[PDB]
Amino acid sequence: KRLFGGAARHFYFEICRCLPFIQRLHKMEEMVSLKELRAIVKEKFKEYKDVKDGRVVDLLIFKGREEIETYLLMHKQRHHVVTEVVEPYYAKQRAVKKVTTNSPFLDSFLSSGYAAIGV
Amino acid sequence: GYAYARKTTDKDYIASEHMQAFGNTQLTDYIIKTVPKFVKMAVTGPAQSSVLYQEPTIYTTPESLVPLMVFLRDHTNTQFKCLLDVTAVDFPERAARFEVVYHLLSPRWNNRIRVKVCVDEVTAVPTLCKVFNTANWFERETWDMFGVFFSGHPDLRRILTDYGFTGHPLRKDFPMTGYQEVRYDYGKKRVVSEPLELTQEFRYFDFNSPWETLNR
Amino acid sequence: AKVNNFTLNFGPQVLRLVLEMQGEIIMRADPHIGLLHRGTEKLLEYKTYLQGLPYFDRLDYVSMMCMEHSYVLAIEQLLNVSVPLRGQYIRVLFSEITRVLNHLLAITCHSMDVGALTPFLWAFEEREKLFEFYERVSGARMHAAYFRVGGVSQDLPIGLLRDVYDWARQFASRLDEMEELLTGNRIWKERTVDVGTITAQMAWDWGCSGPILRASGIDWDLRKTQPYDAYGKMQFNVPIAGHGDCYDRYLVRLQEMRESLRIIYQCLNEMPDGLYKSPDGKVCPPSRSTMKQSMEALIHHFKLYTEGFHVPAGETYRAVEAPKGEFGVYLVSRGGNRPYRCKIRSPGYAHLQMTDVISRGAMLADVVTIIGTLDVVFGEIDR
Amino acid sequence: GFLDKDSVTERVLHVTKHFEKIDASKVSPAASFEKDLGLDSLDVVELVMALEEEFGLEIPDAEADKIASVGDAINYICSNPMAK
Amino acid sequence: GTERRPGESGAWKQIERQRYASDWENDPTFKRTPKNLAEVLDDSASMLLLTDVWRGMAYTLGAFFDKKVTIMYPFEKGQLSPRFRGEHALRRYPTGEERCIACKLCEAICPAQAITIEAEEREDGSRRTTRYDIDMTKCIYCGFCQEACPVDAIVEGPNFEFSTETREELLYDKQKLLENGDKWETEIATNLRTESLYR
Amino acid sequence: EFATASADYSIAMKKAAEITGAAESAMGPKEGGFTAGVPLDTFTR
Amino acid sequence: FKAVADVEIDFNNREVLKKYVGIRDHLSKEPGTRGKLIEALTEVLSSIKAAPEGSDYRKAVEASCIYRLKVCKENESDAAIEEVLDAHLEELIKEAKEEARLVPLIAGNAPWDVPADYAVPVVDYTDAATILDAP
Amino acid sequence: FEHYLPMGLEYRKFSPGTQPVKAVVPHDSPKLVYDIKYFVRDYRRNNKYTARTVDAKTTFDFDKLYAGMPTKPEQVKNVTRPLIMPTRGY
Ligand SMILES: CCCCCCCCCCCC(=O)SCCNC(=O)CCNC(=O)[C@H](O)C(C)(C)COP(=O)(O)O
Ligand code: SF4
Ligand code: SF4
Repeated sequence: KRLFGGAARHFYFEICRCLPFIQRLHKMEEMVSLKELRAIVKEKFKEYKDVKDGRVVDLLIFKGREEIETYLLMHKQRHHVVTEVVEPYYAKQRAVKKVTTNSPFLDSFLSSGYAAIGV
Repeated sequence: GYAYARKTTDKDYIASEHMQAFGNTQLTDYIIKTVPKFVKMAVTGPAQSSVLYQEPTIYTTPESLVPLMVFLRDHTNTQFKCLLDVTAVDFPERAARFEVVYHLLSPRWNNRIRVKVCVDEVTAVPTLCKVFNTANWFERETWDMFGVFFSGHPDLRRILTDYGFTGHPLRKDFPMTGYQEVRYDYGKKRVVSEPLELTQEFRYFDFNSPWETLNR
Repeated sequence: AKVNNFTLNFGPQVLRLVLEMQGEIIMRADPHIGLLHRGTEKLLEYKTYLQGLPYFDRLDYVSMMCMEHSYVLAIEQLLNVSVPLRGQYIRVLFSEITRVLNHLLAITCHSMDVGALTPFLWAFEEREKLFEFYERVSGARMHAAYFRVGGVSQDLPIGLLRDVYDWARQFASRLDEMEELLTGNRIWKERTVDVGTITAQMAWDWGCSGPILRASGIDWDLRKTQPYDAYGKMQFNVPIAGHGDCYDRYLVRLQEMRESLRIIYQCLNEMPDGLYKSPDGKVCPPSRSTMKQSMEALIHHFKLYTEGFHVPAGETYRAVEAPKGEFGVYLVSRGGNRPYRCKIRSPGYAHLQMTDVISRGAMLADVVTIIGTLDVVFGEIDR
Repeated sequence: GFLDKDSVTERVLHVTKHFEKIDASKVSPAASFEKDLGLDSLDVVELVMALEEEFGLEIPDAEADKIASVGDAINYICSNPMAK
Repeated sequence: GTERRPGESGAWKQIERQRYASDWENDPTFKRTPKNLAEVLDDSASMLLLTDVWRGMAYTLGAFFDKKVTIMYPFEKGQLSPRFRGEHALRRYPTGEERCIACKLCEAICPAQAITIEAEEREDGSRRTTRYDIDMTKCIYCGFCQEACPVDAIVEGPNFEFSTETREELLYDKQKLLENGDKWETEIATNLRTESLYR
Repeated sequence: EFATASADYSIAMKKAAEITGAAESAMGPKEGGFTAGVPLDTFTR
Repeated sequence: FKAVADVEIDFNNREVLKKYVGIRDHLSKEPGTRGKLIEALTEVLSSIKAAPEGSDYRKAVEASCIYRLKVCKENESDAAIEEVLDAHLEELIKEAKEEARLVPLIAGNAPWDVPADYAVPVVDYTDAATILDAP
Repeated sequence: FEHYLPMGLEYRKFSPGTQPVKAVVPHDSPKLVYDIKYFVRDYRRNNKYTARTVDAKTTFDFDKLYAGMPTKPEQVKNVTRPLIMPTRGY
């Protein structure tokens, strides 16, 4: 009924249960809310919505687990969450329909001769 | 638990003639004949123990790695009690690009052996934690460096790389210098990871002769 | 009652430990490593075989030439290269000098961690003498890069054996005055006796080697069971104890220093005259006078210092009785002038994995004794 | 019946209103999450987490997996003896 | 001595074992029970009144009245050899022409990639470098460049005292390396007159 | 007769590439980059 | 070997040697004898009957046990069996018990169940000194 | 009791740059000065790997293997430890 045992929604539920402790421990109470954090983590899951292999799904869930305990054990601080999780999301939803009529090509043209590498 | 101190005199000998002859000559055929379904390929080559001998290499499937290792530990003629390491080698040209390699030492008869399993990136290898207690950290390192998943491990987590490190560095398609680098920011008052920039890029010297015959 | 474990973080300042206690008694120890992981196994794939040799000095940097030995032997086996007699004797002599340096540092750092400060200061002057012996033959006090494929890099300078004999003539007196402070002392015994016991079955199940293995009643020395270079000619004893104690490992390490002195004395009297490098010019570089006078030598000098020799395709694992245990290199060759894969097996990596089962039932002041008696260096642990 | 069937309904509508992928006027007191509102499983989990945040409860994985409708959520909150 | 006692056991399982069972009497490394009065007095003079602390104290008091091994740097120095690998330097012929001929062998052998070389032909037709950099903060001081050089142009000299206050002072270019060679030439030649018998 | 580089370790490399079960490993498109863990913009090149 | 204890230990008494190296404390406090070795080897000979008669594994285990029992029969003292089989008898009894323990796991896995046309390629190594040095 | 710290000229009497006797280091064997042919000593490129015939219907006789083993303390034969690794005469 749900593809590959519904493991994506089970892992999403586990992370959503883990989330308020992350917000308290990393002191992100006045930076982001739990609703937008849940939406962001949901947006991390949709990027692999077209995986056709269950073993890739299991590996992705294992790797996402290891990411969530390295956030739980304070091995990455709040600035890591800022620079890796929520500002890429806000950049992907903030630049949409900008105040200028320049195409993405012309912004890339005026920036440099080559495409940007990384974030 | 073997090789207890028994002789109180100085020993000027290594092994006995019959057991050394059996180990250095007949062990490949013996392992193939006794447990044929476990063995898919064998190589007898230049001998981990010494420069003067030959020693076998056994290829097996992941479905029978644990029974073969239990047999090689507990059989009376092959008492391989010590597991020295677990590692992997990447062969990107193959359909299954990884070879997981197990080295063993027999203190009872001064022997060594090598055991190989071929898997790709998404096929799990059974853990040998219950057979050998050192298999834990070596499987953790192999998962860290190559991304080989060991099923049934108690706590498979990375052991060597950085805390947020995604990516398996010992693969052939991973760059030598990586993707990110680290510096201190005075404004954020934190040590921050940034995309890689090099003051002097790495110079790759291609030395290989177009007459050389040994390249395989 | 339902007593939860109290946990503790033990040192960022390069071992990190996460302990659990049930009062004053430890229930769990989890080492967190990788603070010295510099990725040397990846970097060796981008070097030629001569280029990657000084990486091995920086793995166990208390015992350098022994780390070089196994890499050189692994290359020599696949190349089918024979080492001449004088080079084998030089390699055995400097391997035993290296073992003496390592055991001096290990015992005195252990006794300083326990609390005795004077034996450290007494043993480091002897360490300075052996560093002068390293420098007189290689020009470096620590990272010598002395052992090469097919032999050693340079010959022994005239006057070295005279001074090695003069040091070896008084080293037993130094070891004697070292033991007067520690061996028959009740505080050292009460710190070391019956602490962190290892039986033989646990030693083989946990991949142990070296002086740990000999203190649990196992007669296993790689210099006597699978000998390499001229170690089969050497006459020495294997020290054996039977408790698996910190105290027994300390006694075994002192006796191993005595036996290394015996091998050093034997090498000083049987040093032969002859070649110290293999005469295969397609592997070993020529002499500097020969390179400046013959065309074939200059061609071989040019090619061996740029492309390097090509190792034939194959694989091997070669091990050496390093002063911390079995140090091994797994070399995988595809046929090029660069290693395809070079796995490094370190004994301290396997010895540190045991801290969860060795520290159970001990107290906080015995963790540092266990770490000191395992003889760990994090360069070889974190490659 | 531990709580009324009107105030819980408007509170459900109030927390359903602030969803960016939902329509603020299509939401009905008796609808479906799948056919009507067009939500997959993760959106359903997010909505149930919002309902849990508003009513101060804890809904397990199986119970939240059984909830597939606005009426189902209202009936589960009403049947819960620990509601606020 | 290396003997053991019931009571001097550092742990608890062995302490519990020695006081409830006599299995320690079978072990040959244990000290036996005293059998008469004089042996009891010897054991008590071992445990009480110390006498094992006193032997170490006598040794350290003998060391207090002994000779010392400290040198007074920088008025006194240590001992080194002509093979010592110190600060890199570039050399000349006795005429004053550079020995280096831009073969790029030392740049190829360098495992640290600490050497950067560019060259063209000089106005008299000679083959000479226009850039010869050594990153001393990348160098590993192996001496492989000294081995690879066929004209003895690059050496590691006998200087070890060259610590600076800025890191830009440790990125040597060609001119500074020639200045180092012009400073250290006589010592380098004296060292190489002995080390050419071996190399 | 058959002799195509039949005197070196490459014989033991050609087989071990055709071991059954491991000679038929296959993944879908772009799937190995998802599990590689390197940044995803690298595969736009 | 060299004993690190500064006391003088006989080591001709075999029980003292077994005490000193930790066999009594760490492996077996009960002394192993010739009869216990015979009993353990007959336990292996009984346990191996779960394997098929035509299997090479059964032939290998049976031949090893028969040789061990012949050594036990032709030697009365336990020092002679120590000198022949190159171990302590506690080690040999542990070996036989481990071999008997191994049999049900191998029998459950059934390695003998290969097809009739089963094939295993083997690659062997020949040194250069075979053809270069003197015959 | 041998004393640490020897006095003047009792240790390192000559510095290594002032060796009292000139050194003559051999760098080649006298057998190879005028006989320089290489293919008779090319050990690197003369090793072989051979694919064995497929190890299927071989006859492992365990009777012969256990018939060559001793049964008495005397008649036990031991392989002596090798004194040196091969030097090939150099
Ligand atoms: C502090 C922040 C740290 C966060 C780190 C954790 C991030 C983990 C993210 C990685 C985990 C995954 O993507 S797991 C991989 C998820 N993709 C798959 O499983 C392939 C099948 N597609 C699906 O399952 C889709 O969700 C769908 C088609 C909508 C099914 O519809 P429903 O949903 O109705 O069931
Ligand atoms: S001494 Fe070593 S690191 Fe320094 S320039 Fe020469 S080769 Fe490079
Ligand atoms: S210093 Fe020597 S090796 Fe380096 S480029 Fe100049 S001549 Fe060549």
